Formats: sequence, C-alpha cells, structure tokens
Amino acid sequence: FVEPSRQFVKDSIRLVKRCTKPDRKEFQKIAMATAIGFAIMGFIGFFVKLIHIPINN
Amino acid sequence: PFCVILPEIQKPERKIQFKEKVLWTAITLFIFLVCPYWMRVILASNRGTLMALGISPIVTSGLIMQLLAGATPKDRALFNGAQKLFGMTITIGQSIVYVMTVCLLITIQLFVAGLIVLLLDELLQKGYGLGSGISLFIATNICETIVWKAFSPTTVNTGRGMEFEGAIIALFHLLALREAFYRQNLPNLMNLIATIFVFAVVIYFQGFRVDLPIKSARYRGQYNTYPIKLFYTSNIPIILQSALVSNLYVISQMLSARPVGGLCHYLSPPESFGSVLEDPVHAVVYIVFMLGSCAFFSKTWIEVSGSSAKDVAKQLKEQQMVMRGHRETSMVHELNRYIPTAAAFGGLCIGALSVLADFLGAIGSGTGILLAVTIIYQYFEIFVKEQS
Amino acid sequence: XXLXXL
Repeated sequence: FVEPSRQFVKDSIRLVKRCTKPDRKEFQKIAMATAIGFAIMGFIGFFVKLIHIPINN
Repeated sequence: PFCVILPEIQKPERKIQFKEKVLWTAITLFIFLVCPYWMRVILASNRGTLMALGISPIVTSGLIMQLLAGATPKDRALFNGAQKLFGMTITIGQSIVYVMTVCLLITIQLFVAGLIVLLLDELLQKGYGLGSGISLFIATNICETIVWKAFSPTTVNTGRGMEFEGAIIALFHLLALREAFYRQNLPNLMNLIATIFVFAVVIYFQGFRVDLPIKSARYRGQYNTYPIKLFYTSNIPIILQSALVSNLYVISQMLSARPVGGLCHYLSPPESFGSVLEDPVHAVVYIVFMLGSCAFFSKTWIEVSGSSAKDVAKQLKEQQMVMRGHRETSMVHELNRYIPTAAAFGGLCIGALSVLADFLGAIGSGTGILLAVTIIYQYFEIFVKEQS
Repeated sequence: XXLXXL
C-alpha cells in the first residue's frame, strides 16, 4: 500500500530540517562566482559569434 | 603491440600553476567554438560547421573497449593508442551516417575536427579536468543564453512588424511603444526574468548540504566535517532523462515517414507562454513523469556509480577518517540515514526545478540551465584545489 | 557512437 510513500515524505521533511541551508552572507559570495564564470565565458561566446558575423558576409 | 601508431599528451610531473593551466585548458577553445535536432543540446552537430563531433567519441573511445572486454600508467600505456584508434574509427562511422542523414571532403573535415578534439581531451583532463565533454554542454548553452543581444539586431527580416534595429532598447521609436505585447515572439523581459530567477533558485538549492562530523583515527583532537550534498549526483538524473527524451523524439522523427504536428500527444513537454489548460491528463501529469524519472535515475545511479552508504564508509575507512561516537561498522547506518533518501529527494527537487523552469520558459527549455549551474559549480570545486 | 549512447 501507500504508507511507505508517506514514510518517504516524512523522511524528506526530516532531511530538509537537518540540512544546512545557505545564509545570506555566504549566498552573496557563492552566487558571485557563478555570475563571474557565466559572464566571463558568455563573453567568449559572444565574441566568437561576432567573429562569425563577417565571415558569412 | 599495436598502440605504437599514435601519439599521446605529455605527462605532468611538475607543479602546474593556474595561469598556464587556463593557458592550456581555456585556450584553443575556439576550435569547436568556431562561428535529429534533439541531440544538439549534447552533440552540437547542427549543420556541421566544423562542430559536429563532440562527446560522442570522447567517452566512447575508452568505454566501448571496456564494455567489449566482456565480449596505473602501465594500463595507460597499454590502452592509450588503441582507445584513440577505435574512437576515430567510430568517429568516421558517425560522420558517414550523418552524411546519410562524393562527400569525402566533409567526412574528412569532420574526422579532422574529431582528431583535434580527442587529442585535446587528455590535454584538458590533465589537472583541472575539463575533458569528457564536461565543458561542451556549457559551451553550447552559454551562447544560447547570452547572444540574445546579437540575435535581436542581426535579424534583418522584420515580418509584419519592424525589429531590424533591435528589441533590447527600441522604445524611442514610438515613445508610445508598449512592452506588454504577446510573450511568444521575442519575450525579452519574460525570458530574462525567468533565466535570472532559475539561476537564483538553483544557486539557493545548490548550497544545501548535511555536515557529518568526522575525526581522524590517530590524531585525537583533529575535528573535521564531511559534506553530503542534497543532489549528491549533480547532472546525472537530468542527463539520463535528456537521453530518454532524445531516444524518444529522434526515434519518432525516424518513424514518422516510415511532436508538434502529425504525431501523437501522449507524451510531450507542455510549452506555452503563461499557461494552457485543456486536458489535465498531460499538462500536469508531465510533472509526475519528470519527477519520478529523475528520482529513479538518481536512485539507480547511486548503486551504479559506487557512492552508496557502505561504499562511502569503506572509502572513509581507507582514509582513516571516522565519526566520534559510532563504532567503525555503525557509521554505515548513520550515512544510510541520509544518503539514499538524500539522493531520491535530490532527484525529485531537480525535476521540480526543471518543470518550474519549463513553466517560466527560460532559455534552453529549462534543461541545460541546470547543467549550466552545476558545471559552473564543478569549475568552482576544481578551483578549490588551488586554495587547498 | 547513433543515438544516446551508440
């Protein structure tokens, strides 16, 4: 029957309540690295698109 | 021997600094970045403009030999030439069948590209570890994310309206131009908001971890922590479900003559600006399919990848690391309290993020964005080595 | 090598 599914549910709540959620202070620095990498490499993507622009015409 | 007919990368036996490291791994990234469509997310063949062969030979070169085995630097020397040889054979096979999808010029060009990329695999893997295609997905996704500012002015055709000048900033043409138009043709505002929001939510969920206390066995006093990540599998469930999506839709395209027209609507990823509800049997149940799929894939990957509770306990025993209060055998139970359910809930939550990104309609159909964030975090984790 | 992963 379904009771083990509800047991899994309460397992999930217990795990989440036991998990170490990020706070604002470390979020502000962890997301910074993601933004920096995103920008620094999307820049190279945009540059190669720009270099493709003239070779077509 | 038969591997004596190929070259190989030089062995790093000296200190390998960050500057020259990006000079090796992050330079000559333009070769594939020069200039069955459901596989282009993972194999950006497209029209084969010198990018038609990635990942497909990279892993297979070794894994097909390992699989057929059932049919250390010394083993490296034994297999080094042969793995590349068979990778290039299968590369030529893929090229000729893609041609099926006189023409020797294009095939040999594809072979040259594959040769360069395979020989570069070991070059990137030494040290930082960007080989195995881990960079290709982010490379093909990052352009689809950022090049909106080039797609908006470069589209010379205007259709019924006028959009030749641009869409990011074109208010002065009418201002009064209204941005509250239909969000199906060029929805810059909604796409950007969805993209940044999904980035933010996946970052927030990414720092979820459980810190198990650990102590070194002989140095009584040295305390430490061991992290159990919430996903604990990163992209594996999403990768596997993307593989199933490909194997379904490309097969449907193959069998059509033998998804959004002329085909059954039994399974499909519901896409519509805002929302659409006409038959709940597919609009909502898609969420259940995705969630169960991701959870199952994570749960089976736990056993496949050798990251189960007992395996991790054995690794910790190998490293002499122990928990303070528990017998050397009861540590397995403490890990087991989290690891399996952590993996299952990671699958569920990552699927939920996928369906939320699909609902918001972010860039790249939600999938890949999660690959994007996980790959960036993997790069960060590798960069951690420089600081430790 | 045709489709995920041959």
